[PDB]
Amino acid sequence: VGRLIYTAGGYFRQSLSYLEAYNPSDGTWLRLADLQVPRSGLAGCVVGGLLYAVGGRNNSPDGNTDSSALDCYNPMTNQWSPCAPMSVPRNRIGVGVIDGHIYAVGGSHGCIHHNSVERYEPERDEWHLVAPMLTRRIGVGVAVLNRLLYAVGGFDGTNRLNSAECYYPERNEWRMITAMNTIRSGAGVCVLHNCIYAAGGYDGQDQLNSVERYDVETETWTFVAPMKHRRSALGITVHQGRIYVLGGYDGHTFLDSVECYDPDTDTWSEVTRMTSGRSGVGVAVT
Amino acid sequence: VGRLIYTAGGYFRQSLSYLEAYNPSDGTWLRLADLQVPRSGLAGCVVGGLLYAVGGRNNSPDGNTDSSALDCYNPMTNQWSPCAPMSVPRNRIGVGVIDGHIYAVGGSHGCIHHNSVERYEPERDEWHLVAPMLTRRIGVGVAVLNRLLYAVGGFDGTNRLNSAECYYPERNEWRMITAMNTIRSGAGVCVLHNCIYAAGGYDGQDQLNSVERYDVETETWTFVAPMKHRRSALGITVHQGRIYVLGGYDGHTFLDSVECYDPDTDTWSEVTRMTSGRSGVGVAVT
Repeated sequence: VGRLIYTAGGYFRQSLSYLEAYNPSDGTWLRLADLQVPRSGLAGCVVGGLLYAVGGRNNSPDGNTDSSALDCYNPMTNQWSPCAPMSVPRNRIGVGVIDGHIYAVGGSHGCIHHNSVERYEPERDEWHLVAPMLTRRIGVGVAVLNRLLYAVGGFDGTNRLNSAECYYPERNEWRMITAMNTIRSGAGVCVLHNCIYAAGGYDGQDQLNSVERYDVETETWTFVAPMKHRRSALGITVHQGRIYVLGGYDGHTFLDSVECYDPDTDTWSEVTRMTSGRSGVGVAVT
Repeated sequence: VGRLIYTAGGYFRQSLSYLEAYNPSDGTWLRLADLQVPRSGLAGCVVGGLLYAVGGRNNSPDGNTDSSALDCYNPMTNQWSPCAPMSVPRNRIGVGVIDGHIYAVGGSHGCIHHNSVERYEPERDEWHLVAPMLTRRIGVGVAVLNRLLYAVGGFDGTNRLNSAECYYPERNEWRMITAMNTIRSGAGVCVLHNCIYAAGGYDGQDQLNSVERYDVETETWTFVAPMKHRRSALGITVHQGRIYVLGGYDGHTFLDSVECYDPDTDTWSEVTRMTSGRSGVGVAVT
């Protein structure tokens, strides 16, 4: 029907404030109401055609705080609103949406590497705490598939993970699943058809440009065609059958490169730049 | 006796190694030997007509490291020398000198918010740990007065302080003192004719331009006339009965504005610019 990519916040040597929109029907960008406090390394999602930005961290030379903020944006009124904040602050969080609920997983606070999980019921503006995961994970990708939630990669605070776990909402329990082929902390995670894609991230020595997917039928991680640029902590989303990756860090420079992946051709192609180079940005589509 | 203001390092885009001298006898700047290793959020002080630069943090894209460095500078050879390093790294340290000895207080190291305190005897090139403070403080100003030490403002890692404590060297113990009117983390702190000045810093919502002083006889904090620019993490010193504030961050730009305060008139007035905008800089006079 025709929709917009939203990219909210980011980090370009400090926490950014920009809420920006992209339209690939005309390859143009939009500027929208900025964030009512700069956050970096949060996560975005859309619930009931409203956009939510969760957690993250405000980094500035003027000190640096972790955020338990949950702030909804309305593209119909171009206004942010604060919503009930989470139980704890989560920097380098991941989120998933199930059944019109917001699941927030892991991420940092102070030195404490979280492993807890909480559900926000939008209809009641309430955080309700759920079953913690089997590993502590910060900088963790999350995908929702078949009404299940997939926590992938991440960092436990002592070494960089290559593990994955699966949460059964109906049962409220966690299980480990097939570990990945490569260590990946702060990679980009999402669903395409019946596969869990995981692009980029950090391993401990280098930035990554390799991608792999997971098929729940075949319980296996298969390597796919790499991205043109190596990138850690990047935005990622899907629209009309393609993966769009926004920004990230290449071990030197913060990218403005947005790359697109057509699964039909299994080829990557740069589709735009962004208005400024940035990392740690949370992303969504409506 | 001819006397110079020194500014050692700072932070603009990365940690600088600039050692620079202002001369208010001729409103001129002098360029001197660079810092061995680029540091920011350090502290300067002069002991026996030698300058010491203490702690801080090297920030760059390559990584960010904290420093436990003590490096002495000698204007008579224009040479740095590494001196015995402290026990732990302290970023956003404060230092005080008592009886020709160097007190290093609080400051950060990774997530660890220090509240230890250590004395360096230059006569032996020796660090000795002393009685820790009652709160953990990073980005804390220090004032030496009546052969006591006043740790003021700062950040404990959960909330921005507006509190202060007083260390009795002869007794080796701490006591709280009357809190300030305004929350201040990384303000400028100094002694001038009794009074304990605290200009600028961060509170948690805004950069500050308000100044307040303390009289040890009267144990009260009274507000004085504000600065022209709002500034956090700035250099501060005295020369011939005036407060000079170097640089800082205004929420947007790193300032090059150096402002002077005449206590006789209780008014602020810009006295120069600096050769580059910067924050987190440590300062001394000799």
